[PDB]
Amino acid sequence: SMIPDFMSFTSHIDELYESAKKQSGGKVADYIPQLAKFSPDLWGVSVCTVDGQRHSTGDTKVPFCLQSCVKPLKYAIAVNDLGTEYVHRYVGKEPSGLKLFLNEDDKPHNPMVNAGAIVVTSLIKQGVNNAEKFDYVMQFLNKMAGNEYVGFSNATFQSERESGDRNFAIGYYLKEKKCFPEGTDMVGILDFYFQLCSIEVTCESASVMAATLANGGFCPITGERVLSPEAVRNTLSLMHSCGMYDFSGQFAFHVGLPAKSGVAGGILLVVPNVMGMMCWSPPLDKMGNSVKGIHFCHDLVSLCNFHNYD
Amino acid sequence: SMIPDFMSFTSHIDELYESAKKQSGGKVADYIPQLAKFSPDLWGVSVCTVDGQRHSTGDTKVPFCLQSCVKPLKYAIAVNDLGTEYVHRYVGKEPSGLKLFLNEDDKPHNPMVNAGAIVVTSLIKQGVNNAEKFDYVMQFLNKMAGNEYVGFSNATFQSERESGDRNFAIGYYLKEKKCFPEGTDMVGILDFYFQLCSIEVTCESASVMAATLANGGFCPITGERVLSPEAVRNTLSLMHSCGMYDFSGQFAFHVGLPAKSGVAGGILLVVPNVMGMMCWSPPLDKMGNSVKGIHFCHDLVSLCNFHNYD
Amino acid sequence: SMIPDFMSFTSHIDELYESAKKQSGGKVADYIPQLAKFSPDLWGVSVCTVDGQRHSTGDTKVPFCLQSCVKPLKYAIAVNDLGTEYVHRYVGKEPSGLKLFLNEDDKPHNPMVNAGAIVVTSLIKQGVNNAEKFDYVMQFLNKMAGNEYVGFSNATFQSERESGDRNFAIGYYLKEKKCFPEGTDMVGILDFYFQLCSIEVTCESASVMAATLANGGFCPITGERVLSPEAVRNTLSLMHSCGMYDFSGQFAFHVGLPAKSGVAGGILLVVPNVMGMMCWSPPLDKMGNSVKGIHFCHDLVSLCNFHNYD
Amino acid sequence: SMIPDFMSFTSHIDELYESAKKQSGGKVADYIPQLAKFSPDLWGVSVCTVDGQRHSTGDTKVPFCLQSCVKPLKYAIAVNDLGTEYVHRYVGKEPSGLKLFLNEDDKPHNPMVNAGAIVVTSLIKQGVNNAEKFDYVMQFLNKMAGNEYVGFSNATFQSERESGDRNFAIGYYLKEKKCFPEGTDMVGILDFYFQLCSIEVTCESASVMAATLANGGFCPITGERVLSPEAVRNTLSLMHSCGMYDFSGQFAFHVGLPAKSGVAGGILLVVPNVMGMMCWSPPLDKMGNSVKGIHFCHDLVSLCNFHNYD
Ligand SMILES: NC(=O)CC[C@H](N)C(=O)O
Ligand SMILES: NC(=O)CC[C@H](N)C(=O)O
Ligand SMILES: NC(=O)CC[C@H](N)C(=O)O
Ligand SMILES: NC(=O)CC[C@H](N)C(=O)O
Repeated sequence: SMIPDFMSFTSHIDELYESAKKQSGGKVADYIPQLAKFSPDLWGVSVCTVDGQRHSTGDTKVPFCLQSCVKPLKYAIAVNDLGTEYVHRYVGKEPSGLKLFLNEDDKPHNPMVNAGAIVVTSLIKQGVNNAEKFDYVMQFLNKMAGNEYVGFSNATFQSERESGDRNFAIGYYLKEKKCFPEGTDMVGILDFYFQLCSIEVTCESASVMAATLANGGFCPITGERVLSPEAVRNTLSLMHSCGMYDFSGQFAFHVGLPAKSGVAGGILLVVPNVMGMMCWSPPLDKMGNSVKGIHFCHDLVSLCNFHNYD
Repeated sequence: SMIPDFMSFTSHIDELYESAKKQSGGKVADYIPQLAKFSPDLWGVSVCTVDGQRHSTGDTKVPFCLQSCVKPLKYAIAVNDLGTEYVHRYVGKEPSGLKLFLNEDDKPHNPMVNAGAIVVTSLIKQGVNNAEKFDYVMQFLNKMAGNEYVGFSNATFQSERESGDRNFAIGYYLKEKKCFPEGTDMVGILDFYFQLCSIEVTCESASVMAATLANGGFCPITGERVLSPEAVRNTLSLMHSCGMYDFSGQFAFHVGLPAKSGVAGGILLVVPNVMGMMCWSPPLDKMGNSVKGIHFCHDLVSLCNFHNYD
Repeated sequence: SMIPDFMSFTSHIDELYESAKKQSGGKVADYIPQLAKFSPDLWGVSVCTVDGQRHSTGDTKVPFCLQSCVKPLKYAIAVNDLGTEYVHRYVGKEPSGLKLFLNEDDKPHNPMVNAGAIVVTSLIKQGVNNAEKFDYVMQFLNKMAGNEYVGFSNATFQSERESGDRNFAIGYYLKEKKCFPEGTDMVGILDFYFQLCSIEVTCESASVMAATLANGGFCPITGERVLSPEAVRNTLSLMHSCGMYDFSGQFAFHVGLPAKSGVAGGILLVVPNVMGMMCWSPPLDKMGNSVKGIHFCHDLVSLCNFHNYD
Repeated sequence: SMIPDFMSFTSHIDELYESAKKQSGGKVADYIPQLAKFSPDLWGVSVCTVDGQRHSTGDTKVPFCLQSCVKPLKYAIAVNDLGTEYVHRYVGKEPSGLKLFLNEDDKPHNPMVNAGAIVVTSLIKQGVNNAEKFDYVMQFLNKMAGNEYVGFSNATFQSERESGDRNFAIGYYLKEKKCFPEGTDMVGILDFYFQLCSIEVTCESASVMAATLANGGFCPITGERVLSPEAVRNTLSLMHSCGMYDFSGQFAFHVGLPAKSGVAGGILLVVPNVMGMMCWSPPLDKMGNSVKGIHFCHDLVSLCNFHNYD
């Protein structure tokens, strides 16, 4: 709908891509070597419509870690297998202000912040071991990606775990406040958490995952039903209000599209009933969002009138 | 679009209306006599589609004060006459946490909280006197309402002003933090603010105002352009995230529609490109939102799949 | 006690005075002209022992406004005429963190912050008019000063009132939270508050007031009982923990003496059962405390072992 | 000084002891079995003057864990071996408001809160192993106690460590914020921390430790110099403002004596240049302070005029 000529739309994406390219500011994350390795010049943009029409430009086949971009995905999985009610007995449904803490009900504010993602992680495939849990999610991500590139970075995982003092603090804190389900191995969940953060994708395979969320839960390149409508709706609501760290407020105001950024430089973008996208460029701004990515998103909406309330 | 039979849709509204009616909980605001006067049993619901199709049920012709429901409206007017950039040099674009204060830039968090509404009020028709300012806005509201009922409550105004110690505190505070434009008569602005809060409407005339916002700024019963597209988009974004007091987060999550509640018991609802609505029922919940109104909104979305991300 | 030779003690004060003099940093308050007028070079130090032995050095006879230095004094008066229990039904007994707000009981944190001082001001000589109230306190201050210099600055008063937007905000806020006694004219109390802030003294007359607090409530140069033992004890406790704005914590730690600073550059110091002091020097530091004054206080304690726990 | 007849003073202590006894309210800590074991009726009070005069009443020989009562003690040790400047490059010097966090300089607010105690613990006898560290402190406590009862509770230690999720969260958090000295084994420090909390004493041996702090750092029953004057002064200042959890403000106001309470029900009290005391009674109030202990302290000051500013 509302394209209506993909061919010409593609020309405008390449133009926006070229415009963003000139934006060289930002700093590449360096709290671990696996992130510092990256070149500030890498810049890719992949699109995947609700039909299955594709289009890439730039470094769209270089693997990078999802990092926080995986948060909305595992949240979607949890809702899908447990439903809205159960999942939210453990995590909130809205944004907070700026810090490590819980809301008035002693629950993480939402699934998009670390504390929430950690709790969400303790809800998935409970009972089985980490290997089975990890495998189960990889299964899911493959279906969301229509079987395209979905790898894993052991180096990232090892570095994330060995330097995640803050996530461990959050871990013990949540355990103290009784935020996990009965009989949870907190340290085991953090391990699972670090692993999920280390899953690798490319702009191309990620854009398909986004397209699945944009297509009411159906993978546009296989037609298969991956996530329940409830799961997709919840995920998009939270991506709309809590997906860009502290820039979420302004992003929702000026762009108005469900999105989720990651420290690796990615930005999982969704245009409901239209397309899925993945912008990637290592240099991040003060807010922690890909500089070229944010610039691109602004241009995209101020060109194709995609804003939620346009 | 997506109705497609108004006749049958109307039958479902009356059913939802009847269901909400059974909800008798809540307390009628009583900080001033003009609000305490109201009967907890008053309950009206008016709809006005993007075409101009109407439908009411219940006490839809009993005048009541807009109160906070006027906030998105005057914000729309300001953006319309001054543009996004200017207006936001004075007020934020996002929700806050729970208190009287400003954000990191010493500006009210958004136009939907008192401090913000007060600042927005100081931007409209600057220079002229209060009588001209008030008249100017009444002009605007008449156009938004397609000339339907738009009155004024002097009793409310007098009570609001004589008992608004908190708004006066906010007033002096904003003056101290230099939040108003050069040469602003703060006390005069609060007066204007109290007056705007006292403007009266009925569910029927209000639903038309909502319909105008739902119709990209065009009044659906006169076809006239009232607000600029920019103004409408900004207003809806802020209504989506900051329109239900502290219930905004959950409302956005479970209902996902731009809305604004008032202490008088009203709820200005908007379904983009579809219809405008006004629910009214004096009994409010702990959050300050009309009990019958909130119940109705939940049912409406969980029936007609109107949620922003359905 | 523990002097034991005033003559030699005096020599060390002059030496400390000379050392502080070299400290030229700081900025003179300038939010109103009456404060900006002052020369950064003014520097006086007056002592008044528990006996009545005096000693001055520097600009000890130039009148300056008490400003916040009057807070502990009016608090003392209130306790004296109403007792600990009554006064504290309206104001707290301890320091807070960094902002305009009340504690868990909706009361100002303590008498040393503006909100608290304003509430304390509404408790004194209730019923009578401002002229009688003002006169009553002047009476008290004369007795505390042993009839030495106690004037008034109308220019300061007029400027304080015409530019005190923040105090007015606090005023309306306290009125809203019902922090004043039944039937209080809030605006009248702020007026009284501004007047009290405008009372003038000299280092010499102020040091006698301090000496009275140091002498269990007896003016050391007239022997008269001015304040009740209860009043003096409460005042000193609060001066020890809340008398130096945000520097109170560190002052209590490194100096350990009851004290109260003012924006005029004064520092009302008290050495229990030994002496009273008044340091004055317009240039203030980031914390709002007289630079030469703070330097002097540190030296005084690190020389005569006057620290509360030495 | 100011007794002047110990014999008669003792009679008044026994009377205060008897009065407190009637206070049966409170709840015995039960987060671990070692604390829940205790009888709510246990109640002892031991005094040890600056001379060496002793006096006990009640259950003064039943061993109990210092718990937080050890905080001022290890702080004293650190200052003693490292001096004020070094120790405070890691921890603050003042009270905070109500939560897990650091001050504007990313340091624990003070040595009396957990985060601070943990950091202080990482400063003592750096380099050596835990066994040597633990032994070193036991040495110190023996000297402070004049060789009286100083034991250890392995059961408490084991329970403290196996259930201290919050302290572990604080641990990882401090490590993340770089609050420990270079090359610190955080987990090893928490272990040391739990051990220190498990050291046992009796009211009698503890009162001697308090007496040492009251005697400028000299153990009143051996005459030996245990702590440096600097160490003692710093410790008392912090005990005066941060020793009673959230009741510190009011304690400082109404009692005005350096003190430190513990979850075991103890209250290490100090009357500078007069005596040391240890009150013990398992039942704690909402604030976490021994009910009989707080009652006793109030009576003691309102009888013997011991308040800092009496
Ligand atoms: N994308 C992110 O911000 C995640 C960063 C890091 N892996 C964490 O979990 O804290
Ligand atoms: N609807 C509202 O909550 C407004 C209440 C009141 N008139 C105010 O401005 O504070
Ligand atoms: N000494 C002071 O800080 C007082 C300043 C000013 N008169 C006020 O009351 O706010
Ligand atoms: N006395 C106390 O409050 C200490 C309790 C516990 N051992 C802790 O360190 O948290």
